[PDB]
Amino acid sequence: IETVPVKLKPGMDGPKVKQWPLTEEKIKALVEICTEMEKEGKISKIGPENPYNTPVFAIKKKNSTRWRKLVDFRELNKRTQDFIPHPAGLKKKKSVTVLDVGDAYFSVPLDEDFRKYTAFTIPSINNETPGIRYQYNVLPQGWKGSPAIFQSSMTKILEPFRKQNPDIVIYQYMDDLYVGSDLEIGQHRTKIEELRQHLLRWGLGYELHPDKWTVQPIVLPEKDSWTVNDIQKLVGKLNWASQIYPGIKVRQLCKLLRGTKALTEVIPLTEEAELELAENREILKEPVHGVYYDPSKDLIAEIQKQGQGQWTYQIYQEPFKNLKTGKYARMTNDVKQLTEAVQKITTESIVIWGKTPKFKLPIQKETWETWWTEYWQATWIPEWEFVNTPPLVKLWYQ
Amino acid sequence: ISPIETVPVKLKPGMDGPKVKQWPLTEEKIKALVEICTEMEKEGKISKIGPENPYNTPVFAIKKKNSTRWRKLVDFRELNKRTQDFWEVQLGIPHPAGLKKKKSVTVLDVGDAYFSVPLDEDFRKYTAFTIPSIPGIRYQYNVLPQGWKGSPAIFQSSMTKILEPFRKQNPDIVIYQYMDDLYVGSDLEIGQHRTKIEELRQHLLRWGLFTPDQKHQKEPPFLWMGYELHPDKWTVQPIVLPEKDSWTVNDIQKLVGKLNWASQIYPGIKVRQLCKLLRGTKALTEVIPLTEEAELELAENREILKEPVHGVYYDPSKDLIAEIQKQGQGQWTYQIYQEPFKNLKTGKYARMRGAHTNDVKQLTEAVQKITTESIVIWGKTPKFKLPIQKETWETWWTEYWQATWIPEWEFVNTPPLVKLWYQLEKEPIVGAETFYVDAGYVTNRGRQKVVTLTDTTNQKTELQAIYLALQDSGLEVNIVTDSQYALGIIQAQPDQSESELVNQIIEQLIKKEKVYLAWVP
Ligand SMILES: CCN1c2cc([N+](=O)[O-])ccc2N(C)C(=O)c2cccnc21
Repeated sequence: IETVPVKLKPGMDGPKVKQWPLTEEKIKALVEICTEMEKEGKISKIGPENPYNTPVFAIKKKNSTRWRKLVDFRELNKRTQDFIPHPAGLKKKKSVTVLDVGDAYFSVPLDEDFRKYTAFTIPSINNETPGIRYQYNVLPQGWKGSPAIFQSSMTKILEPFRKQNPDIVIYQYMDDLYVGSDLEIGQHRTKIEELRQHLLRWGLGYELHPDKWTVQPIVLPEKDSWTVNDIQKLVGKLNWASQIYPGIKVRQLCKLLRGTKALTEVIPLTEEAELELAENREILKEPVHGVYYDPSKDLIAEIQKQGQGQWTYQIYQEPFKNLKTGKYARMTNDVKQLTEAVQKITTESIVIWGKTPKFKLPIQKETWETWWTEYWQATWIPEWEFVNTPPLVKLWYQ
Repeated sequence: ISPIETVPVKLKPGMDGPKVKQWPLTEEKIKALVEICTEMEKEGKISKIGPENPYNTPVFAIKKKNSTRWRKLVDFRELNKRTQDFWEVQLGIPHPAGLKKKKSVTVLDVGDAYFSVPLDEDFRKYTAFTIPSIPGIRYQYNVLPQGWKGSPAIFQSSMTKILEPFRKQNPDIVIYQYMDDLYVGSDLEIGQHRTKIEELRQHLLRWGLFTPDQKHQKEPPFLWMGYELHPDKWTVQPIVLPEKDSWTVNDIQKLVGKLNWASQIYPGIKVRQLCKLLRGTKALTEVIPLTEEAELELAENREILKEPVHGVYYDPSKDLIAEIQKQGQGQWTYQIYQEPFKNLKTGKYARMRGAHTNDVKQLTEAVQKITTESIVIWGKTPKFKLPIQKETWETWWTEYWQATWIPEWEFVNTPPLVKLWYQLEKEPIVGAETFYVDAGYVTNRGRQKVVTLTDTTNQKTELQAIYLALQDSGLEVNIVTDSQYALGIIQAQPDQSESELVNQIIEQLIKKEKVYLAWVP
């Protein structure tokens, strides 16, 4: 049909990302998948004159013996020109469902001159074979340009439904489609199933409950008798929280700490100390006022391993100015748990601010890079960096 | 020239073709060049060009290594500079262990077949050169220029396209590409193998690729990149340890390198003592006398290298089993085998990630390296056998802040087993003396000792205090400190470190019955 012209950001050039090694099973899947795609004119093999590259992966569908190709267009997207805002109401909805409409992009062809940039490669085992090279002919799944270009086509397909069911909220993000409503689950699932048929009419799983999302506040130990050690930790924890909630006072507590007392010694709290603690709890009872989301700022996410399958994350833009804080329990091994945690958070950031957060993961790169795909099921890949969690921060959460 | 689809070449954006002046040459050379050039035009490799072409590239005559006859050479450096980047691929070498056992392998010298592969029609003009008149003769390339940027990549792809059909109808054969060589293998009977080789040899000839007649061909084992490849076994090529009297610094380094190369198959190869010889080396020419330990290490290594060991090839039918052993502090030997104690590859791990660590964490890291390694060579993870107990693992695991995971493994009782020498108390010790450290300490029992260092760094002081605390306390100690640094380090339960102080502290920790470290502002 008509290939809308798309370019890179001024001066910028196509991506040249190295393909992370892959298990045979993964490769065979990507071989199978890409093959049928080549037959269908969706992708074509490329020659050595295409020096560009983007990593590809093979993940597993949610409850289905099928693999889904996952191209990591992150770098490309960051180099692609700029081009639906965000239903604030969505985060209030009782039930939201996510659908993978990525397949729609395959009906629209990508601007011939841009195609070379979507060059990806199926890696070979032990560098024995040159490797299979391909480039997209149509709008590629995962590319930021795809949703934008398919926006017009999409909107047209969305109004016989939107205006026929104004009670439904449909938000698109990359290859996903967030459909929220307040119909009791029985009805909700039906409306979803119906939208699917409605979509099939034009040739085109995960279910959330945002209304139930709550922010995990900073807590303090409530105990019978307080020991010197407990008081030390109480003070230390407060001293940290005082930077966010400056109304926190430690004075009276530190007084109880006067003298090199035995760590295990029980120290009765003076009324002034009891009350000071009482106040500190009240202050901590709610998130610091003034935390306002800024669209022009990156959404940062930090996670901490609490052990036994428990995890704590905080979404903020400016340090300590957390837009959200949440907890996570196993639903497994650290990596799996992590990947699930990451995905969950991302999904939330999307529903909330309509953007993906940048993660700071408590794990080694080689470890993550090796196993993350083994548990990943999302259609997008959030940005991530690896760090070393300071023992103090952990003790200050949960 | 060959009937293959030409690969479209283009110059890097906004750039013009090479306009480099031909640097004058000898008449005798000019004569030679004209002779070789005409020969090529006859073969359609190059064709004369008219004054229309303003591009030029320097050509010169050189004699082949050890022989008396001219050779034409073109300095495509500038054109290379101007040529677009090609997907030149990765610079990764396929480790032999990932190759399967073949009853027959044949290598074909695919050197000059380069010249058989055509050059992009609209690009040819850029490859212009000129042999000066002692009525000038201007030429350009019609095929892939030797020494040109896109020659290797384009050749590789073209080669793959040519082989693809043959590979398709002959899935019993295995043709593997690698530079100017074409390694071919199969489990076919010798006689039939020779035929397939001929069928392939001529399959290339059909496309125009000049190949070597089986008569004048290289015979196994193949000396391939430091290795020695037999159709059913491999090993590193003859590694001979010099029997010197005086060892130069450079020499020790060369030696150490060789030794490491062997470690990938030869178990027990150690270089620690040799490495030590390098401490304070003022010159690559300096001579360092071997220490008795180094003498022993060199001799021992020498012995191991005196019995031609051989690595096994990969068998997709058998599982990959990886085993790990602690060779020394920080050194971990490992070997991956398929059939009971008959490895495809072996290796060592010493990568100390961090200034302070513990065996468990180090073992983990070793496991990861291997896992990565296995996926690279065999595209699959090996079932690990580890000298650690599920318990010990689980303990450190659940309590460490960093997330981690180890692929399917089984405990193996082959000491030394990796363990945790000391564990800090989760709650303060009742009846244990309390030490308030900041360089000196004060205890709840009045005891206080404060002194002054002389070289210490702010952070070094903090640990000195805790060390003191440990040193003067009883079996159970409660230590309070403000240094999140020392605290964190000690909370990491390190058993080894680069700083002598930390190790001393670790020693103390190991000797204590109960230790509880506490942090305060
Ligand atoms: C023909 C395959 N061949 C082989 C393959 C290879 N590769 O894939 O990178 C590299 C070298 C190589 N050579 C030289 C062999 O002799 C060999 C030996 C055993 C099995 N395949 C061998």
